[PDB]
Amino acid sequence: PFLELDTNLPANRVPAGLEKRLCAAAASILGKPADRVNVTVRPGLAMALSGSTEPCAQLSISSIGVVGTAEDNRSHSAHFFEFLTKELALGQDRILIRFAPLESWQIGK
Amino acid sequence: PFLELDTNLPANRVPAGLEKRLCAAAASILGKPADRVNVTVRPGLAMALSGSTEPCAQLSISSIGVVGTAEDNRSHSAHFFEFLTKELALGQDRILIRFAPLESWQIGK
Amino acid sequence: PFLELDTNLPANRVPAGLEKRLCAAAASILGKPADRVNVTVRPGLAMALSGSTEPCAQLSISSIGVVGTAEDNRSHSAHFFEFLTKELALGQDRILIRFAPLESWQIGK
Repeated sequence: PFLELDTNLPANRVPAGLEKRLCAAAASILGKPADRVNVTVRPGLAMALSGSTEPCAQLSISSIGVVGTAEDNRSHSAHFFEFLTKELALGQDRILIRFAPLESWQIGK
Repeated sequence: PFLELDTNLPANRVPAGLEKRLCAAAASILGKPADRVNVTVRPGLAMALSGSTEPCAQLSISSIGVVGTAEDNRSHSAHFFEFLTKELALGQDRILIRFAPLESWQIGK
Repeated sequence: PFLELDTNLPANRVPAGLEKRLCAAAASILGKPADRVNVTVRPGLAMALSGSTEPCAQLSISSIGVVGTAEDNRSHSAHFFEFLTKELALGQDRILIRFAPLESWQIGK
């Protein structure tokens, strides 16, 4: 799976190594080997979340599989909220997680 | 819905509060409560649009619903072109709007 | 089609004009007119790819068509790996290409 985190927090307020710790958390939360987890963090953006420009973050989670995922995605989301509220010092109401489809992916040889 | 705007305009040429005014415009254009509208602006990127590196912007609009949306999406697109050409001082030919699917989204509690 | 390249390479290590040369390469590789090719490059991000924070890049390729694309997407991916390894001085194992769906897109008038 692929995690993409956009935030309007300034770069200096996003913890160093967030991408490493979020990768490890995702591996544990999603029950996937770390070598199948991808994380991208984009800070310093201009953002409105739920109509408000207060500090916030958007997390996209992309993957090929769709069938039967709704319930597990709710469970996973709750743990990512726990993780991100602590790391980013953001209230859970200022974090939104969305699930997006992929057709395929390939690592280079 | 979720709006994501990438542009190769330098940060200092993207208006302050664009994300707030685009959020309000989206609420009005899409006929959705502002608390369901999300906007992310990513400036200063390196971009080619329709084969050209002149100043440009890409707007992605993501949402769960797909059925019956083609005609309304054309109407909405025209108003977002109006809004963005004024705000960014870009010709409408240098703005591209694309519509992408989501499976679900959740706000934290 | 729409190419979006995220990388944790610093901005000064991403070649100037990468978006122009990647646009031309995509036109040739995909067999599409350059005026239908779009490229966005986002550098300086914090990233983990396949569980590792070593230098890396993610390329997303989005398009409306899905039917019958798996084999051609494998061919195209291999050429984009060739192109990006040279431009970015990254091993092919540090580049991941993913294919995502679009419902529609519109250029402004």
